Amino acid sequence: LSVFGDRSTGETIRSQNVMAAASIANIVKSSLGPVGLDKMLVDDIGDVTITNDGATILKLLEVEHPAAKVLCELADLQDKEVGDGTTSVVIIAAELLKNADELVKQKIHPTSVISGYRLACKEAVRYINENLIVNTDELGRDCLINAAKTSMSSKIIGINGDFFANMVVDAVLAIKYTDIRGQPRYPVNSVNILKAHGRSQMESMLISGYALNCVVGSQGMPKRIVNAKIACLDFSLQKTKMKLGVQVVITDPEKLDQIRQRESDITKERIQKILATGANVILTTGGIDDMCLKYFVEAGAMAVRRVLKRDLKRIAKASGATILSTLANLEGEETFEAAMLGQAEEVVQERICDDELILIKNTKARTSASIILRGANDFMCDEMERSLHDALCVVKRVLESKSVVPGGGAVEAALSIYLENYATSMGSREQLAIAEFARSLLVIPNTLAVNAAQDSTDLVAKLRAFHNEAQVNPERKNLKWIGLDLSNGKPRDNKQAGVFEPTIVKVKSLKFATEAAITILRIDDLIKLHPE
Amino acid sequence: KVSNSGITRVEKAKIGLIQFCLSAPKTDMDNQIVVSDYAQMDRVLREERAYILNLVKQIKKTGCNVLLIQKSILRDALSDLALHFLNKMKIMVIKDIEREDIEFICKTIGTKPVAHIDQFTADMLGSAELAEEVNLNGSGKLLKITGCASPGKT
Amino acid sequence: LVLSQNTKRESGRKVQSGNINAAKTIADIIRTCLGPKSMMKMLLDPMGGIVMTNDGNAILREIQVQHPAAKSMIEISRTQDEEVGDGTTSVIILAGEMLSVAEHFLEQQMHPTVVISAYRKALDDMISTLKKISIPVDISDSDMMLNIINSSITTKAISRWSSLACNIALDAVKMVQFEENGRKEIDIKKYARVEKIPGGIIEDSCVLRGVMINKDVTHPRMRRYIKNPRIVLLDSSLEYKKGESQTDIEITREEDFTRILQMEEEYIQQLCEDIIQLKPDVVITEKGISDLAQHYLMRANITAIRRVRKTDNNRIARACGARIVSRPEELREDDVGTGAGLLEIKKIGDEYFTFITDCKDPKACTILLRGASKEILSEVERNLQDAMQVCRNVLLDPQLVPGGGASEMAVAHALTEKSKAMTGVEQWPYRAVAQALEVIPRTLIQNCGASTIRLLTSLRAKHTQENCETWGVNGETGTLVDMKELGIWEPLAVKLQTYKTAVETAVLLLRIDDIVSGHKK
Repeated sequence: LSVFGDRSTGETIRSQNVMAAASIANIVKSSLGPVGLDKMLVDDIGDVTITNDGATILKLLEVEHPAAKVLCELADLQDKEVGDGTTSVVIIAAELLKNADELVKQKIHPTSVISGYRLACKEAVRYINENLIVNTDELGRDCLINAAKTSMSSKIIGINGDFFANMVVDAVLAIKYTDIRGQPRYPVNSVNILKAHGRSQMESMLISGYALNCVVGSQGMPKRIVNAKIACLDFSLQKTKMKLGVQVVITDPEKLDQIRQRESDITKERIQKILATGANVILTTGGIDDMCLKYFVEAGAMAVRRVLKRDLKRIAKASGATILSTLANLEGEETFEAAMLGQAEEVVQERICDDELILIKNTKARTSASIILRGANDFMCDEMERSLHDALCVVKRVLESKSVVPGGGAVEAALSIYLENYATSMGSREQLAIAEFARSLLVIPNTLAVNAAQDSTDLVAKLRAFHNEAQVNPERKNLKWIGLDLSNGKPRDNKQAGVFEPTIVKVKSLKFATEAAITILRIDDLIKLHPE
Repeated sequence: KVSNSGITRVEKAKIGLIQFCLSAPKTDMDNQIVVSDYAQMDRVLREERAYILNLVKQIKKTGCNVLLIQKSILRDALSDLALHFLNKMKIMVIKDIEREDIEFICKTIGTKPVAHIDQFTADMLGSAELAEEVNLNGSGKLLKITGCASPGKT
Repeated sequence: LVLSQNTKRESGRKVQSGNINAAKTIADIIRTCLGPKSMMKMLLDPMGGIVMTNDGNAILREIQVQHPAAKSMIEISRTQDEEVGDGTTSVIILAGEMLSVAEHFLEQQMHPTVVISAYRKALDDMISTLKKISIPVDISDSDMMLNIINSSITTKAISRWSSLACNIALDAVKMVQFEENGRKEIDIKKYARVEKIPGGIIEDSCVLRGVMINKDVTHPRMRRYIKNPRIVLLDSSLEYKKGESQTDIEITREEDFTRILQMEEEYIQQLCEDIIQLKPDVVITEKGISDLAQHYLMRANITAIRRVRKTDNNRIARACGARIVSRPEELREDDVGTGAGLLEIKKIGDEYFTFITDCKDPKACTILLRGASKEILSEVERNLQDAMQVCRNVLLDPQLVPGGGASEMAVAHALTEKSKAMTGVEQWPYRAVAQALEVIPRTLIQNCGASTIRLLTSLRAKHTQENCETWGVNGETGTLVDMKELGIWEPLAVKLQTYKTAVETAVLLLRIDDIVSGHKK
């Protein structure tokens, strides 16, 4: 008996939640797999956004029903953890929820289903770790290209997949980083991505260094420096304030002029101290005043203003320069040291699409990687940068975990039958949940085929037949195989075909899907409240 | 989250929690520097630098390497210049500690706070086996301090 | 309620057909605008003015849309224009017809992705073929450059002024080269300012070896005519200025007030003799100028101009080679305005202007456009923009291509050969692309007004002959003409970016399959 809203219980709300989950599934059901077809959103005012990556779609799609919000947040988390599988994980969650409900829709007690699901997830991850493929023996760049171009289909760039994979692997190997003293961690998002409409991705270029989306401050100031004198400076450049409250009171007028004089001479001497070091390149997130600009021109150095903090931090990491929030010393006097300087072979501002952007090539301290995109419109460019970010994510996963999974749905292809066999072991009722888990998880090949528009039942049956054969005659070195394809509409060996996915993708995907199913299935009543 | 750019993990760290702000001295009651003369400009600038320098130098002289600073929304918080010194001297640093958390923290890591320069002494600097910033959430970063020689009951 | 409460959705073949329809319409509304026989289009802007121009980019830029793919095409046009200047007279048309043939394979139930792969192979082969059929050309030889410009402009209103236009563009572009990049100097098209002044005739417009300032002498005394002026660029204001640090003064003795009043006067003076110590002649600033400093400079017989736009300051500096200065005490003779062949202030009629001509080796220059009225002048300057853009593209690439659709037909039969050697399902899309290319010459024909079918057949059959690839379509005769003697030539990069963006448009649109509205964020 609650004001400002009714309540729904039992079958009604269960069916409602399944209905919402199926809706969300069908929202993205058409954007997965090497024949996935991307989505696009007329926002409300024309600023459209083409994208096939599911998490982006979910974030940009307003949602009101609770369970759908749950799925959206799950997709966002998955993106924060893998990069793709938002192609997949939402579908997995929805399908598992659907079949679990179908069991419950009869009578079956939910907690039994939950326990069965938990067992299913644990069994599945164990079987995957018995199904793993190790890349260490395999050629590094080879499998990296494979995983990349595997992710590259279902995207705008899958056609140029070969070139794009080459570029991506080069960048990621160039962004090596020594971690906690025992880990070669590779930072995603460390590589810099800039979009620039114009030429095709054919002409999109990899930068053996770092690239700036900034401009030269003073037109008279030069354009290219073949020398590596690069200094960073957080400390802004203005004729300084008194900066807290310091009122200036005059009882002897004879000194106002000299006061004003040093009001700029302070910045003048700071600049001269900087330049006497011989630094020819300066960057600054803070403001840059014309006073400094003209001094720099007379010195002929390089100056950039209003640069984003992350970019300059990356600059310090690459060139080996030191981020400097100010000028100071262990002693009070403000000095500057050449040791603070970073180096790079040549720094150029260049005109791409009549917009001058600043390039930094071959920092000697630490190799950096940046990528420039070229395309027709801003829509294609930013959707492809989303794609590339996913690419770098998956390659990072591959390097971090020397372990790979055969792509194209071999995962659930094996999993369905293996869990089917394992189900009879339990003997309880929960093997019914196990079997439904398997059958639902069989959705990925179904969606693959339908988006590829051929007889899906026959492909799925052939897949299951091959895997079941792989579960007969345990001499499976010549009887264990793995694979599935779409372009020819018939099975293959993805291991030979190079269709690979990182293990963590499927692992974390199944785990999060199981958690989502547990959360939503335990629902049996919503109670609404009209707002204040 | 941390506020130092460069320090992420510290080993055998000695912890100290400090309440008084690290910035230009601003009195409880209204105050203001008057400028009327010649050397006043550089004397000021040099001397707030010297004051912050004395602060940080004493902090190091105690041997601490991990800094804890509470909220001071009423007035200046930790100044940027002091952050520069600390990062120069390689000290782990944290801003924005909620006043309600202070009792819990001092119970746990076993470290009574310090609210004036003089009382800050190696006697009170707490010690913990390890303290650093874990990285989860992809980039959602969190602080852990595992192992303390003074086992708090919390 | 489940999804978003008033967000529409649409799916599948309906969406594909709708997007194809939108693209076809976009192409159609411009198909008449291409060719030397072209039409002339004028626009009603939202806020009152009148805009008339052949250039497709502006035409589309003055279009708002509701269907999204149309907006995508709009952006595509604007990008191609930005990068190359023209071709937008053709790019969207080519993209639309590309899509129109493309859709014919959708009801073949042919899934889009394979067609996309076919398109990518098509682009690769087209690029290769065009590179095979280029002609390198000298860049120094002036009259060939003029011919190129005439070719690239004889589609818009300036055609009848071809000689003047080509001379203008060549002069402007040639003299803009910042050689400070070693042998990798770059020209820039933001120092080539364009000024529209009404009155006069097109014939009166000319290249001024310098800059144009729409300002006037501040005081009567400064001479309006000087042979060899010296120029100083003061970025800073020349007057007394706020003490930035909220300073205050508390005087007690009587003389003090008048004394501080004298002090700012003295500061102004200080700046003045600091300037005059360098024996300048011309004072320029983006900021204001004190009338007292104006007095002192007058006493030194020095011309002063106040409050000029910063870009204008930069262009003046590049004109007289001097560098801008913001500190008079730090003024250096290295920034003396040497290299001004003549300083003058004329009257265009009810308005003073500033002429700084006859520089030694001017690197900056602005073009003086003098025509009939501001809208025609705007059309003229748009055409000039396109011309000088393609000229710079040539100075980046000395490779040329025979236009008039000739290159298109070469590509056509080349892809036809590749297709008949390239059996497979993708074959049909490949030759479909080939056939879709043929429509640029077609549109040329209709805009001419000749027998499109018979002319096109004669063209294609002619171009099965390997001995000749230079056979194209004349704009006016509507007859097959080998391009060499006709001379309509174009820079390679133009047509490159053309096809390249075209197939990008194709892939981007063909991957689309669903619509979602009402994001509200």
